[PDB]
Amino acid sequence: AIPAFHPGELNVYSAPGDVADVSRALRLTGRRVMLVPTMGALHEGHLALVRAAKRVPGSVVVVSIFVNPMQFGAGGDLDAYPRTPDDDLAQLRAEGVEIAFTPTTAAMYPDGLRTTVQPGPLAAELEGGPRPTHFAGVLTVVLKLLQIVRPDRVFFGEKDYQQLVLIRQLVADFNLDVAVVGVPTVREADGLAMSSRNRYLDPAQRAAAVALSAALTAAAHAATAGAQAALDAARAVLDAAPGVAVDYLELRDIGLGPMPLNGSGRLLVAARLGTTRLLDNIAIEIG
Amino acid sequence: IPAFHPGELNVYSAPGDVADVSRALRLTGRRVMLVPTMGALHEGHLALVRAAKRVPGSVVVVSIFVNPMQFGAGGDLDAYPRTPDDDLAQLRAEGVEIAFTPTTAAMYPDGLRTTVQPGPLAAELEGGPRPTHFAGVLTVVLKLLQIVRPDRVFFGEKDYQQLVLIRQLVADFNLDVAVVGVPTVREADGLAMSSRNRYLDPAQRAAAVALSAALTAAAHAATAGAQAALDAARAVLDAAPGVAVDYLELRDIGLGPMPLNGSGRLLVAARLGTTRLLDNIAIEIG
Ligand SMILES: CC(C)(CO)[C@@H](O)C(=O)OP(=O)(O)OC[C@H]1O[C@@H](n2cnc3c(N)ncnc32)[C@H](O)[C@@H]1O
Ligand SMILES: CC(C)(CO)[C@@H](O)C(=O)OP(=O)(O)OC[C@H]1O[C@@H](n2cnc3c(N)ncnc32)[C@H](O)[C@@H]1O
Repeated sequence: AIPAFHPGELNVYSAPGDVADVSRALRLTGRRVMLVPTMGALHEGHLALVRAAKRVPGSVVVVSIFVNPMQFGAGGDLDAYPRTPDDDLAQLRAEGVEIAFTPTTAAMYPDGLRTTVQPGPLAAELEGGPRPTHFAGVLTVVLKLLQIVRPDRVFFGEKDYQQLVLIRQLVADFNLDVAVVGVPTVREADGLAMSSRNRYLDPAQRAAAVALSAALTAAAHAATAGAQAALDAARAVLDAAPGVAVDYLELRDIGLGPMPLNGSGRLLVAARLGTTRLLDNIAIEIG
Repeated sequence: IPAFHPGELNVYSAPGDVADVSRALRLTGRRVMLVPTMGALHEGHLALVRAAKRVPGSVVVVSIFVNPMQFGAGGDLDAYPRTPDDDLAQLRAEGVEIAFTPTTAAMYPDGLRTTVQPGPLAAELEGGPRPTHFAGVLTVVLKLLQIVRPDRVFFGEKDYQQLVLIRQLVADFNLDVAVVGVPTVREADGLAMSSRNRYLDPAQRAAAVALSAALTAAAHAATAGAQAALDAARAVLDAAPGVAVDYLELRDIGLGPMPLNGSGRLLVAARLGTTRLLDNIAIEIG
């Protein structure tokens, strides 16, 4: 028997088998299953993905909420990760979402870490520098969510651009039959990319943090003058801010391969303000 | 959808073609059965085909692909037997409707990029001296499963460690497919059928009966305990001319981090000249 599903209401399932059964039953009834993977503690950045999924005609939106231990580091603080279950579900209800998948760690990893996904070399670069096992954790849990839910489309934010690219690699490499949809980064009024981490910044740091987005947008417009001008413009803006320790500032092609001297690319930056690591990236057209 | 002639063998090399045909079939109620092979088909493979064909309303897809990723350099990939024409003739005689024969470029357009990392079992037994072998096997099987999306996938008990690792892959990645293990097909004297038996000269072929004789002796000696079972197999293997044992181990059936307790699997690997043969058998202790 298929678990109960009440249309127009937020239906919450914790068991993988239950959401798999409902999802399959719904796809047979004329719905297109949209999957929005998250780790909860939802904000407007996450809701933008929700809205993108909801607009697809015939959509039934599945939002997964699961703090994935595998992507935290030997030094990542899993226990400290924000958990606001009640408020998250309230936001999903307000958004018209019909399915929330909230599994336990034991349900996702009943046999602990055994078979896992090993990403390509891109996983060791950029964010993979300080967190070399992070993306293996992300790809492993995303592959599982994709097999459990079997969505028609899965949504990821351009906020985590390297994550998005690695998911496209996972999908191509494993011949997965799902469409990956990237959603533009939601930003605060001054341009700061929305993140739960922004609240950790003190006033001086919050003002200095504007430099990441301002450096990227400056570079995007300086790009008519070439790659080097775009990079130098971005560095100049970051250099005008106090207490911003840049970990990297790199211009790559859109698939994160070598910096192009012409055409489309992506400029990515990561920096530390006190103990808070912030990231941002932007589309760049060279020339 | 590419052309599909029911009741005849349809051969597709493009992943997209077999994926489209499989999907269309599943949408019309047929249940898709997948039998992965590396070709050089013999009766062992045909038992998997027949197991698949007996499932009601089934359409059988046999993949034939000598997967480069599961070979370690050293001429092994080039030395693997290839008998394309006989393989397809056999599939036709069995009434198989789909043969999926992809190219290396279609399967690995980006070389080795995202891959499957198996659990610890992959570093043991067959994996001990071939550390990347099972990552190669699990990566290609995961791809084949995503391309064909079968309701059930068939594997022989002959490669028992491989079968166990595939069950781990399916459970660990929440794959919606049933894994069916098929009993080992043997020659009249007990020799497990293998595409590698063709490399045994007459003398070696005669001596090779020792692996199955040792295992079956052990299975019956086991009423007297594990030590009795293992010593009986060792005696048979030691009486065999020209058989060099690589390993002979008795494990819990999951081959996992669990001690042997009642139901086990006895596995053996041995070399006759340059030919490495494997065999295994279910064992019940006491
Ligand atoms: C994929 C996960 C769920 C795997 O555990 C995990 O790695 C994860 O990323 O979770 P999480 O941090 O919860 O983010 C979930 C999704 O929301 C997107 N997102 C976050 N802030 C955003 C913003 N300001 N604008 C647009 N999109 C934004 C992320 O890029 C990601 O696709
Ligand atoms: C899974 C593959 C296709 C991935 O490349 C590859 O690793 C592979 O295993 O190829 P291959 O050697 O072609 O074996 C294909 C399948 O037939 C089974 N098989 C072989 N000899 C058998 C016998 N005598 N009785 C019963 N089943 C037998 C194997 O265990 C395996 O599942």
